[PDB]
Amino acid sequence: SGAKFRISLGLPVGAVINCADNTGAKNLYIISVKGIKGRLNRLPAAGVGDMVMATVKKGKPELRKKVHPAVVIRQRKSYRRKDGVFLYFEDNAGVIVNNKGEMKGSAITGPVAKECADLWPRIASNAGSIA
Amino acid sequence: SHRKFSAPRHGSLGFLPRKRSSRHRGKVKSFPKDDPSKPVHLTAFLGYKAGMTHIVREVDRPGSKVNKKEVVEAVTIVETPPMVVVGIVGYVETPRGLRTFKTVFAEHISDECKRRFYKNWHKSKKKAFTKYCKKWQDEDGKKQLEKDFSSMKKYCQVIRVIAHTQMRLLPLRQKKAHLMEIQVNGGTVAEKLDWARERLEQQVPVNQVFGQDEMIDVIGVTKGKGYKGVTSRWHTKKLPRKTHRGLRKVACIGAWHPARVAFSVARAGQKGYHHRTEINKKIYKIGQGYLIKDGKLIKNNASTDYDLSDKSINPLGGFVHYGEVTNDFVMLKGCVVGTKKRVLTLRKSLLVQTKRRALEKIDLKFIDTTSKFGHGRFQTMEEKKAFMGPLKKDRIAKEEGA
RNA sequence: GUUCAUAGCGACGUCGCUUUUUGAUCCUUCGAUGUCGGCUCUUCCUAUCAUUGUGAAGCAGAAUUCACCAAGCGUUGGAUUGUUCACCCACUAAUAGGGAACGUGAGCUGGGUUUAGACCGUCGUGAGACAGGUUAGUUUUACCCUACUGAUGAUGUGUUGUUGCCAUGGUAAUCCUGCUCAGUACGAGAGGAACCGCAGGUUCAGACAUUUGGUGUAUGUGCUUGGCUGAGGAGCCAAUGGGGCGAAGCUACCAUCUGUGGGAUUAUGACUGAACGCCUCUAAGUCAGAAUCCCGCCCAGGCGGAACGAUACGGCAGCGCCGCGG
RNA sequence: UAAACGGCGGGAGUAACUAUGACUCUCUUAAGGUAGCCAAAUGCCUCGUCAUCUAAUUAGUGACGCGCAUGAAGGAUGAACGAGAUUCCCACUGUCCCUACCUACUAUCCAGCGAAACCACAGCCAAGGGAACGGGCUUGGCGGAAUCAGCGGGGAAAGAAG
RNA sequence: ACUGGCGCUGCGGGAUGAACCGAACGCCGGGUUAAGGCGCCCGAUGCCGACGCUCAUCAGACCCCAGAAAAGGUGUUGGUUGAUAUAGACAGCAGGACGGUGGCCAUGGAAGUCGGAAUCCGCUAAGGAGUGUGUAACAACUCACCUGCCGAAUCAACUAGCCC
RNA sequence: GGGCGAAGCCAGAGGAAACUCUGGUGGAGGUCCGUAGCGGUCCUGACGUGCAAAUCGGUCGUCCGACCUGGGUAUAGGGGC
Ligand SMILES: [Mg+2]
Ligand SMILES: [Mg+2]
Ligand SMILES: [Mg+2]
Ligand SMILES: [Mg+2]
Ligand SMILES: [Mg+2]
Ligand SMILES: [Mg+2]
Ligand SMILES: [Mg+2]
Ligand SMILES: [Mg+2]
Ligand SMILES: [Mg+2]
Ligand SMILES: [Mg+2]
Ligand SMILES: [Mg+2]
Ligand SMILES: [Mg+2]
Ligand SMILES: [Mg+2]
Ligand SMILES: [Mg+2]
Ligand SMILES: [Mg+2]
Ligand SMILES: [Mg+2]
Ligand SMILES: [Mg+2]
Ligand SMILES: [Mg+2]
Ligand SMILES: [Mg+2]
Ligand SMILES: [Mg+2]
Ligand SMILES: [Mg+2]
Ligand SMILES: [Mg+2]
Ligand SMILES: [Mg+2]
Ligand SMILES: [Mg+2]
Ligand SMILES: [Mg+2]
Ligand SMILES: [Mg+2]
Ligand SMILES: [Mg+2]
Ligand SMILES: [Mg+2]
Ligand SMILES: [Mg+2]
Ligand SMILES: [Mg+2]
Ligand SMILES: [Mg+2]
Ligand SMILES: [Mg+2]
Ligand SMILES: [Mg+2]
Ligand SMILES: [Mg+2]
Ligand SMILES: [Mg+2]
Ligand SMILES: [Mg+2]
Ligand SMILES: [Mg+2]
Ligand SMILES: [Mg+2]
Ligand SMILES: [Mg+2]
Ligand SMILES: [Mg+2]
Ligand SMILES: [Mg+2]
Ligand SMILES: [Mg+2]
Ligand SMILES: [Mg+2]
Ligand SMILES: [Mg+2]
Ligand SMILES: [Mg+2]
Ligand SMILES: [Mg+2]
Ligand SMILES: [Mg+2]
Ligand SMILES: [Mg+2]
Ligand SMILES: [Mg+2]
Ligand SMILES: [Mg+2]
Repeated sequence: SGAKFRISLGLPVGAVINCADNTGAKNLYIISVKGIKGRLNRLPAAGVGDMVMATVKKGKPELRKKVHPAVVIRQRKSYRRKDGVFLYFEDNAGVIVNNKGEMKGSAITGPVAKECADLWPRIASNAGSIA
Repeated sequence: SHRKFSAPRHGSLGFLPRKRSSRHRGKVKSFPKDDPSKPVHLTAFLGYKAGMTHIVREVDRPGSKVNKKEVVEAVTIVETPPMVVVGIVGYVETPRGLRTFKTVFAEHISDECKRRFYKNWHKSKKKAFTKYCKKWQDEDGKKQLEKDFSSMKKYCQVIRVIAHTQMRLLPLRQKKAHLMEIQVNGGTVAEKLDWARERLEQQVPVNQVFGQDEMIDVIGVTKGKGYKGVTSRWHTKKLPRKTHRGLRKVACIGAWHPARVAFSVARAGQKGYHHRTEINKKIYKIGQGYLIKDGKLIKNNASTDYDLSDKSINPLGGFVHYGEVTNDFVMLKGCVVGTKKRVLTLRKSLLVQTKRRALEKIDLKFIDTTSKFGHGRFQTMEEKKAFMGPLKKDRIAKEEGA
């Protein structure tokens, strides 16, 4: 199999990231990260490939006042990729998925991190490019 | 009342005398358990932290994401010139612990070794071991030496050899060699005494002690940081900005009772220069050192099976704050305690290595030799001169060079 | 509790424990023990939420419930509120309960209560009052002793050095996920495990700077504003003039590396075997047995030892051994 | 005589779906709270109920009103203004995650100079008993000169006849 | 309320302690005691002390006094009452445990056992028209009741000592 | 030192008039930003055996007016103001 290696997170709770799918949502406001046990005073943070709980602050009104599962696909924080490559993206972006992992939308604008694409095959299918 | 939210403790109480180490060398404190079935071998060595670099290799870890893939891994270079054996110590087991039974020193103790016995070598008369070495010649002294060896053979349980490093082969200012007792394991006491007695006055290279892609323990003293406060020493939480008398402090150092400050409360003081022992450090490479058969050979230090570049382990412009590495070296994986040119003790592992992280064959593809004195971007001098072409100083030199 | 008192509960009664509630009392303190909460930080308790090992079920599996050994380790991020409490959001293995002068103000803060200003409601003829609401309201001192943290030293071995031993003290690792087992056992079906193995992560710890990031007065090198040296060139002042890039060093789960073995046993399940010609884990005698315990590994090293080295002049100058020499 | 101080209540019946009571009886009063406004800096119950704002709001706003205990020289509005009280949004950021590095002046060491507060005696703990929280006492643990830089657990530390 | 004490009071003992127990006090020597003690701290049992009880993986250990109850134990030790037994106990190993009757009223099966009443008789070695398991119900087991092998004591209910 | 730009006035245009619109001029105000001055919001900053028995740093309020200020006068204790 093979599990995801540790990467720099750079997206704590309360970060607003772009919404890269065609669901009509324009941004995603991260309220928590899946799988975070915790630590006193430590904000739960997410990197690319992490499932998060997010609410959309602007977008279509039927998506706004709800909690959506989402997966981070791009991040502005540089992270090491086990071959000495420190890679970062131009913006923080994520797509809205369900608990099973498939997207609510059908297309992704921009690249998807290879770390996210390998870990979520339903996201990888809709990815225009994998970076 | 109980604290409102649970939080784990800051720092470990297993290193509590957070004080300057009483030694600079770093002592073993536990040699690998001896079993007579093994062949006679040495269990430790002394090296010097030259510097760090990184390598490229292919991983052979099945079931992993990085299986058959290239990785970049930081390594530490430890220069290890051969040790010189100058003595033998015998220990006897007592109900009060091991006690030193008899020590026998070789004739012709090296000049750098004898410097260890003097606080002021410059004013000394250099008289150490001068009367002792005379007993290796007369028959009366030689008989006494044989009784010392026979007594060690019939009474001692573990024996150790005194070995010292060779300062004259290092680019350091220090000329005082580092002495060390290295335990001899793997045989009967008679066999390890015969083995050690042949090695007297001899040189033991590092490849006779350690091997390729085996995991060893590194013992040494960490970098000193001076007097430090609780925020840097114990990594406690910084107090808010509004705090009156200071925020880099621990707010409560104990309850009203037990009416004392406990030993477990974080308090300011010395940080760094602590004796530490790190286990499970894999040997990626044992470098071969500089030779002269017809010309000087440096390829055997950084060329791999896939590089074939005539370059040594030394970075472009030399190791920063160390010098040039010309002797044998051990390429350890990861970081190692201490500053540059800090003496390190390498010890055989006390554990049995059976996991797949251990016993894994290491095959290097690339060794980085860019300049570490800045953002170096060239592996070798020749690559740099080929890229940039002739320069102005080369022209004015070639003008004088006709 | 479909039957069935006791899997799990327990009416009527009745025996206790605890001092994390509120009372009762008024023994100490009124020539003053700073009075709530939060923050920070350590330690302790167990009446155990999770995790290890187990016994029981109305335990098919999954899930759950009851109990035992057990406090090693963990028990979180937020909206509202001064709150303690409360409630909701979300994550989680779990989001257990408590003590330490209702721990902790020469540690902080000062939101609350609890001075003086002021407004409202009610009460009062009034001054004024209100465990009613609201707004603004000085948080002083350590250099002493001890404690603790580090730092020199001290006793003794003739002096001095090197290499060592280990009494004793500390102690550390933790938890989760995915793959496989396996759509397997089990189950009518729906569903649905586990041991070995592999790959990784969380929290913690100890480091380290090859790489990435941060710093940057190398006041290093360009750019630039105002002024000044007659101009150029070279510079300087503007409490670091400003700004770009920046070596070295320091430094970040914001980069990287590493984190371990036994022993006696607890609960429990058993062996042989009486007592009690049967039975029986127990009485004698045995076995297996764990996040506990002790030790190892690791940190320190005793008014505790060891082995070994060298041990004082080119001049009268000191010293050692031999003589039981006086 | 109330732009004087001030005050401005309860039980019964009653509208052709029901429900309330516009409307009438009496007790009582000097009149029995009109116009307005409100869980307001005024509402105990109360974190009132509904809507909105949020993922979540004892906060905010809008609305309701048998209002413990709103209300007319003060009531209700309404621009501009405010080092006044409050809530939200954009932007911004070391407030924070989560801390790091640098600079100046200190602290530090030295030459010179040189106080004060405070002081029964003093100064290592556990338990006991005791004016019911001991530095001294009892029983145990133990105890090694002289000191330096810090530190804020204790001295129920100091400051003031609470 | 009564007497005594502390306050006003030292001393011996209770480790420690205003009040408990002994005893009240000029400065001393010898003898002897009180209450309390006699492994060692710490004077005195260093007696060839007596008879028992008790094992605790939270034992127990002396007025006040400084920690425990109800309720339990097939731990062990005494004691009380009753019962069986060479017409052979007890425990083990092995059989019958029926007929009317799958008794009546409950019924949808309740047949001995989801329930209401009564307890018949014969075979005898015994059998309850049933102490329980259980079968949809049958059925199949077991018990109380007797018999065989076994050949000397055993069983039951209480009670109170130490221990748990 | 700047900003806003009241009345009064000039020119042009449109109007039957009433008058209106546009561009200038003008320079009002217990007007605004902001020095000196005067004051003293917040940091609940520094200090807190201080520089100081009330000070200091930054940030602030006002800054043509109910403005700031010297000197001379008057009011004196149950009195003044
Ligand atoms: Mg917090
Ligand atoms: Mg807790
Ligand atoms: Mg403050
Ligand atoms: Mg470098
Ligand atoms: Mg029942
Ligand atoms: Mg009193
Ligand atoms: Mg005080
Ligand atoms: Mg105090
Ligand atoms: Mg328990
Ligand atoms: Mg308190
Ligand atoms: Mg305090
Ligand atoms: Mg204070
Ligand atoms: Mg306040
Ligand atoms: Mg007030
Ligand atoms: Mg009134
Ligand atoms: Mg104020
Ligand atoms: Mg000082
Ligand atoms: Mg130990
Ligand atoms: Mg621990
Ligand atoms: Mg210029
Ligand atoms: Mg020029
Ligand atoms: Mg000048
Ligand atoms: Mg100037
Ligand atoms: Mg830069
Ligand atoms: Mg890290
Ligand atoms: Mg048997
Ligand atoms: Mg057992
Ligand atoms: Mg065993
Ligand atoms: Mg009138
Ligand atoms: Mg009204
Ligand atoms: Mg109201
Ligand atoms: Mg209000
Ligand atoms: Mg809010
Ligand atoms: Mg409202
Ligand atoms: Mg209305
Ligand atoms: Mg004490
Ligand atoms: Mg008084
Ligand atoms: Mg007074
Ligand atoms: Mg008196
Ligand atoms: Mg008297
Ligand atoms: Mg008396
Ligand atoms: Mg006495
Ligand atoms: Mg007593
Ligand atoms: Mg006498
Ligand atoms: Mg005694
Ligand atoms: Mg005696
Ligand atoms: Mg003005
Ligand atoms: Mg103004
Ligand atoms: Mg003020
Ligand atoms: Mg202040």
